Amino acid sequence: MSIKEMPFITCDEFNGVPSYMKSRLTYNQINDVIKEINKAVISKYKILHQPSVTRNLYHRFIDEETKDTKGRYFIVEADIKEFTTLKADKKFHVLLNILRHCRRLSEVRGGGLTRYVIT
Repeated sequence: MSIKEMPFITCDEFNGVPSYMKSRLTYNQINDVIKEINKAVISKYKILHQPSVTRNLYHRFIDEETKDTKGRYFIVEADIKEFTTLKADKKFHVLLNILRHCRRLSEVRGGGLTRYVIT
């Protein structure tokens, strides 16, 4: 089964990112983080497309689905911690600002929960 993935940002894209957003981040660090996010997305949808601790993950996934979330691909901050070596902390969030800026993902909120939908 095919699963949507977020592409690396390009150098020109990186170059165009407003300097302040970039700050500490190098080009490679950003795409390093994209790599981990895709890993989190992949892992989630394999589970969804799967026929036991993994299976209470499945229900949390269902539970998070929204009118606005549709048949779209998404993850939430807990997914990072669950599937990757990334920490969903402060730098992850600076990074998020870049990912959003480059239209790589969007933030969906509702039910007191922030979902990250793959653009």
